[PDB]
Amino acid sequence: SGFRKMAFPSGKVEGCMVQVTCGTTTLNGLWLDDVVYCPRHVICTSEDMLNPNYEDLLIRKSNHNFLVQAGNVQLRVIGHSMQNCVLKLKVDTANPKTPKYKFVRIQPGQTFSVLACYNGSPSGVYQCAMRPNFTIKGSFLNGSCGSVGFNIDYDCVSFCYMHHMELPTGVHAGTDLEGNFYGPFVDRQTAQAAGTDTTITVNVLAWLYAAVINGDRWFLNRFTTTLNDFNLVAMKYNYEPLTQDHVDILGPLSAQTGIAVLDMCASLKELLQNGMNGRTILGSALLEDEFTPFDVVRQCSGVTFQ
Amino acid sequence: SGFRKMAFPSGKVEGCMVQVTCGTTTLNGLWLDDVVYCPRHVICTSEDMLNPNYEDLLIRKSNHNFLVQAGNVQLRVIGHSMQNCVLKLKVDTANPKTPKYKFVRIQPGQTFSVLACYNGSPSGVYQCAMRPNFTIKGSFLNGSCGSVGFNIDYDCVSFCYMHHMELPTGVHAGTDLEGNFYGPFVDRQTAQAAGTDTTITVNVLAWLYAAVINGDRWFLNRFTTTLNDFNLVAMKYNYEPLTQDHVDILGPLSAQTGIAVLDMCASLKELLQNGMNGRTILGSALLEDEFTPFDVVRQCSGVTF
Ligand SMILES: O=C(NC[C@H]1CCCO1)NC1CCCC1
Ligand SMILES: [Cl-]
Repeated sequence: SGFRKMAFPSGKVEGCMVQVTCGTTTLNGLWLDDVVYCPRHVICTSEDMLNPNYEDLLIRKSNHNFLVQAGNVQLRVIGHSMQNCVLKLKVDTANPKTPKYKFVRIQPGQTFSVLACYNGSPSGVYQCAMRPNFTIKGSFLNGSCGSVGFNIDYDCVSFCYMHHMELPTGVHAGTDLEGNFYGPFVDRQTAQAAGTDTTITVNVLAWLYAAVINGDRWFLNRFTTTLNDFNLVAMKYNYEPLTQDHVDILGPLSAQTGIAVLDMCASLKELLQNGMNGRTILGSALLEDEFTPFDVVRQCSGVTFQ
Repeated sequence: SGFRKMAFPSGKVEGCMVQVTCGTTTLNGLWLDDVVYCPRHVICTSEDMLNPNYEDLLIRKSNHNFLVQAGNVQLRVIGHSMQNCVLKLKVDTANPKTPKYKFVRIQPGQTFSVLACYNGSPSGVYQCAMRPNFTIKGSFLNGSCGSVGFNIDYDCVSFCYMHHMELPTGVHAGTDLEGNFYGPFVDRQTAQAAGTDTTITVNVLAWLYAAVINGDRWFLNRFTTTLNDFNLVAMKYNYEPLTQDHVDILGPLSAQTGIAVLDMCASLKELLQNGMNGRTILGSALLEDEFTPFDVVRQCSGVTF
C-alpha cells in the first residue's frame, strides 16, 4: 500500500544523454542510434534571439561547428538537418546503449518522467503532467535545455517531450521529438504567455478512486449528479469539463471500488464547496491532478482496502 | 526555476537488481561484486514467520535452495550466510555493472531515493525521508521486499535502505545493508506499531527557502525569534527541536536569500499558530518536510552525477 508521485527508472534514458556545444552555447542532446537530437536554438547568437531565420543560420554551419561529447569521448558529426524545432546531428557512431524506443506526442493531462540534465549529465528525475494550457510545471535551470520527458511502458522508452524554454510565469515549454511545440509557443524570445491554466478533472477523480482503494472514505456522500450539472459547477472552480470519454476511462476504477463515476463527481463537487476541513487525502491538503487513471491502476493493488 | 520532489537518477542501481527465490517466495536482491543481498525472511514459510529461528532454518538450507536470476541468466549460488536481518548469497560471478558504492546508515530526517522493484525488475523511483519514528511512507506492493534506497555522491552510490515489511498503518520498515533495522521493529509476523511521528523542522525551513528562491514570498514577515522561544512553540506542535547544527546547515540558504534562519523561524512559528489562511506554498497546502537543506541547494544549483 501507500501512494506516491513515482517516476520511471531513468537508466535507459541516462545512457542516451550527451553534451552539445555550438559557439558559446552548451546544452543537452539525446543520442539514439547514430543521431543526436537537440533544440535548434543551440545555433542562435544574441542578436538571433527575437527573429532567427533558422534555415539561414543552419546553412552557414559546418559539421565541425558542433562539439558533441558523450562522457569523455568526442563524437564526430558527419551531417545535420532540421525537423521543425529540433536539430538532428548525424554522428559516426551508433549509441551502444540505445534502448528500444519510440516517439509519441501526448495530450494535456498525460503524465511523464523528466530526467533533468546539465552538460550532458543527469541531475535528477521527477514526474510531470502536460497542463491543459500546454505548459509543464518543471524544475529547470540554465543549461537544462534538451532534457527529455518519457514513459516506459513495458521495456520500450516512449519519448514525449524535449525542453526548450521557460516562460515569464516560471512554467516550461517544449516540443515532441519531431520538433513540434506543445501549445502556441515559438522558439523566439518575442513576448509569449501561457493561457490561464485549469485543473485536470479526470485525473482528480482518478486520485479520489486511489484514496478509496487505499481505505479513505470520509469524502464520499449519498448523492449523484448529472454530467451536465457537474460540468456547470466544476467550471466555476477553473476545472476542465469532463467528457463522456473521461467517464468511460474511469469505468475500471468505478468497477473495482463499486462507486459509479457520477457518484464520485458528487464527492468532488462537495469537496470544492467545503474544502477538506483540516483533513488530508493521500498526504495532501489539496486535490491532486497529476496522476492519470492509468497511473493509479499501475501503482495500486488489484484488491481494495474496504 | 520550479521545484519538484526529485529522485537521484537510478541507472547505477538498476544494473544491480536481481530476482531471488527460496521455495515458493520470490523477492528482490541487490547484486554487488560476487554477493547478492536480500532480506533473511525469504527463507521462511508462513508458519515459520509466526516465530522464526533463522539460525536453524538457514543451516537446514543449502546453496542450491536459492534461485538467483539476473534477467534471463541464472547465477550459481556457491555460499550463503546471514548478517543481522540480511542474507548474503555468494555467487560464482562478479556483477560487471557493479558501481562505485558503499553501505551507509542514515539518520532520521535524511532523505533518499527508493527504486521500487518486482521479480527483480525496476518499476519506479521516488524520494523518501526516514521519519523521526524510523518508518518511511513508501509505495510498496507484494513482491517489493528487497527493493533498496540510496543516495549518490559524485560517482559513489551510498546504499542506506532495504525494504522488509509493511506496518498496520500502511507505513514501511526496513534495514540498512548490514541488516540492522531502522526503528524498534523485528522480522516476524507479530503485532507491531510505529510510534507517534513528528515533523522534521529543519527540512520544513529548507523548503520555505526553496519557496523564496522560486518567488513565493507571502509568508515572510518582519519578525525574528530565538531557538529557545521557537523550540518551545514547536515542541508544542509535535515538531522536532531545532538545534544549532540545523541553523548552521541552513547558512547557505540564509545567505542566498537574505532571510536568516531565525527570521524564517518567525515565519514558521506564525504558520503553525495561524495556518496558511487559504494560501499555498510551492503548490502545497501542507508544510512539506521531505526536503533537506542539501536537497534544496542541490536542486536550485544544478548538481549533476
Ligand atoms: O482527454 C485527455 N486529455 C485532454 C483533455 C484534458 C484537459 C482538457 O482536455 N486525456 C488525458 C488524461 C488521461 C491520459 C490522457
Ligand atoms: Cl496522451
